[PDB]
Amino acid sequence: STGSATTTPIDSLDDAYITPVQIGTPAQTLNLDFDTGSSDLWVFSSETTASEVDGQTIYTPSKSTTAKLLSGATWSISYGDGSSSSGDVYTDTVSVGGLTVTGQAVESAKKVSSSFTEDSTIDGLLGLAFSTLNTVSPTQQKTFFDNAKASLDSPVFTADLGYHAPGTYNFGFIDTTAYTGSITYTAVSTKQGFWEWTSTGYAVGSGTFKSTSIDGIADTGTTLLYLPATVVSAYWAQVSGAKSSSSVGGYVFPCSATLPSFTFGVGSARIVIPGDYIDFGPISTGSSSCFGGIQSSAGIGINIFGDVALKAAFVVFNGATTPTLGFASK
Ligand SMILES: O=C(CCNCc1ccccc1)Nc1scc(-c2ccccc2)c1C(=O)NCc1ccccc1
Repeated sequence: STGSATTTPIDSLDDAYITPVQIGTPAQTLNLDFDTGSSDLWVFSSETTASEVDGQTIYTPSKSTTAKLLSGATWSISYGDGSSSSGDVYTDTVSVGGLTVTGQAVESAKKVSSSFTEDSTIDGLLGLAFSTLNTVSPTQQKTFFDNAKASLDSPVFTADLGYHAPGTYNFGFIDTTAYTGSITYTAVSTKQGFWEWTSTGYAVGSGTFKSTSIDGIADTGTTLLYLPATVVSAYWAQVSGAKSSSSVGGYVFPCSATLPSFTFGVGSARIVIPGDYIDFGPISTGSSSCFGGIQSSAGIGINIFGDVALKAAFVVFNGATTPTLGFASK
């Protein structure tokens, strides 16, 4: 089997991407944020504290003839950015782009943090990291991909995120029309539960490429590119007037600037992030200070190849017995 679904930016800045997911019988379609940096499939629901729902579409398990309470199971997750959610668990039928899994754990939120409430466009998350990170207790559950994998034509999924435009998540096949050149594969460590890999270096604009190992995660659920402070300083030094603002929480730059590109290495291959991808717009409405899309990972403990990087590539998440990651230009 295979599946193929369009993923759509939630706003004009590509802050996140939502993908429609069918849950239950008859189907209830929710728009979920596919997150290769976490491993829980959770949704706003008929159980979510009413004051914490503001415009989201909810899953109502009592209206699904295939829903079953997973007795005694609870979940609770904290994200790297401080947001959180928690609740109880059903199993139900879940379909993405024509690919169906029966008995998928659907984590129903009883509580969500304010950042989730405040984003009416995201109805929940669909985790695509390794199932070792799943938070369901006392019996840890599998991701959608892990449940689907044996049925897929090939044990892979691909992320093809657009810049200011829709893109695609495919399951079970590689669309050879969706990228240029060849796909370069690179080793993955699953030790921390992530799609963790090592970039071979970087360049800023038309500058010379610096060979250096940068260990980080391929994370579709993180907006920005978080890299070591040395790399990030070298980037922003090429933008007149850019500075790190402790009050804003990262590098800002004049909105009148034209940003240089940023290149990262994948083995001997190179992925170029155009400068425009690195502009996240005014820090507040009407300001002429704009927020940068490349930020330091120094406070985080891990480098993160988030959407800013991934949307410059066609990315293969290869879930073979020894997982690997592939990147192609597009
Ligand atoms: O990049 C983001 C925000 C993603 N949503 C963007 C958005 C912006 C405006 C409006 C609506 C949505 N957070 C970061 S920054 C760094 C991390 C992180 C990830 C893993 C480990 C450590 C830190 C994260 C992070 O925790 N990402 C997972 C996540 C996914 C969705 C919601 C909440 C957390």
